[PDB]
Formats: sequence, C-alpha cells, structure tokens
Amino acid sequence: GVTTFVALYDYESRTETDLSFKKGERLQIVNTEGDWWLAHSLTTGQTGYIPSNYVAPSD
Repeated sequence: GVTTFVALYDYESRTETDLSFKKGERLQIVNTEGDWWLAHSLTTGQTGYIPSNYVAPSD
C-alpha cells in the first residue's frame, strides 16, 4: 500500500540514484528493507533513494 514519511532535515543529492528533498516534504515508498529506500516526493515529483534516518512516518 501507500507508505509515507515526512522529511525532518534537508538532504542534497550526492549520488546518481539518490533523491534530494527539503525538510517538510512528503515522501512515499516506491519497500522499507535496509536503511536506503526508493522514494517519490509528493512535493517535487522526483524519485530516488532516501536515507531513512532523515524522515519520520506521516499518514
């Protein structure tokens, strides 16, 4: 189903496959195995891996 999170801190992309996001952005999982999750930003529409320790669950 839908699994959503909100960013606690800004994160700037630094790899070919990660996703930049700002604090307060809503991000959804495209599963949650490991510590890097393939996500989609509901703000920007962009996608990529995000660090799970920058986000918190958001219904």
